[PDB]
Amino acid sequence: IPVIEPLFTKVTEDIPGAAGPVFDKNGDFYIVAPYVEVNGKPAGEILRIDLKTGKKTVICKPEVNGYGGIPAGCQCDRDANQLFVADARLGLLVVQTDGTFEEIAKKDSEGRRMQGCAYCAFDYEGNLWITAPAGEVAPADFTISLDEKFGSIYCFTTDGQMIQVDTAFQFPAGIAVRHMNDGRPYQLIVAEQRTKKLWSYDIKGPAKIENKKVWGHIPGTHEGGASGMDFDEDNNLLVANWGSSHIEVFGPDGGQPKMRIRCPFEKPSALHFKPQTKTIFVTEHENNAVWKFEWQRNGKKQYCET
Ligand SMILES: O=C1Nc2ccccc2[C@@]23OCC[C@@H]2C[C@@H]13
Repeated sequence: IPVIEPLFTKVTEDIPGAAGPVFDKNGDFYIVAPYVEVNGKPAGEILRIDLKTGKKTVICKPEVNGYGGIPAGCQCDRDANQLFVADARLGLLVVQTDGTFEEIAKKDSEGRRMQGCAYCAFDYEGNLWITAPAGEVAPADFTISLDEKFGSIYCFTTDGQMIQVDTAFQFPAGIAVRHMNDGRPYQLIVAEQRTKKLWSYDIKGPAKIENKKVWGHIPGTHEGGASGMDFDEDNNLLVANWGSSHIEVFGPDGGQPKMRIRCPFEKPSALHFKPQTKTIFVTEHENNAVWKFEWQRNGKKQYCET
């Protein structure tokens, strides 16, 4: 498998659990710090990053009824400049740039308590596909599906339904939507981190997925596996391989990586393209920092750019 070794440039540092890189509609850059603690308990943060200096501004320190959040992954909305944030303690948040936030759902459409969420991805129809590797949200005790298969997959639809669409995953992590060239949502890809598998489904409509199959396999002997992922404009899937020091590059049909991207750090946790550029911003847990590098082509347009 060919490997490339592009130059990485440091963006910012000192971010506990750095993850959830995202750009809003104005081009501002944000990340999450899931692992910040105060008085011995979770107190994670959502931060805006000055791209010139790497200066960090805390946007939001989400807490609900005295239970602090573990914000873990982000996407930007289209019709309003607001961030959808997957939170491993609080479920799904909508965070405004002014710092105000709302917990969007605490129960699914079957009436059961939400599971804590980690990554999410909008399709072009505005439905948000979400991985939930944690156990029940606060006030339940915090657990994650690293060793047991209780992680779940949700779709939060444009009608405001939070629908559990699959379950029994061993730490579901990155998630991405592949669209037809004409814009129709076609496939959902889900990383099952602790089985080294990427799963695909056919998207038949809002919260409707069928044809579940193993789509690709993640290399590596390390502890970990696929974390965050996103498509480039050719529908190659770039997949951070936590613990392997690489981002894997899959062609549209999956299988084994057709190329690897060597990183100067062990634990890439998430990645996100800067809009209308070939620049990928990468969070990582070796140094708890953010970097950028130049890919071969632009990213796939995100929902917020449509
Ligand atoms: O892929 C991963 N994504 C994220 C994202 C946010 C916070 C922590 C993590 C992880 O850190 C070790 C346990 C968990 C698996 C890694």
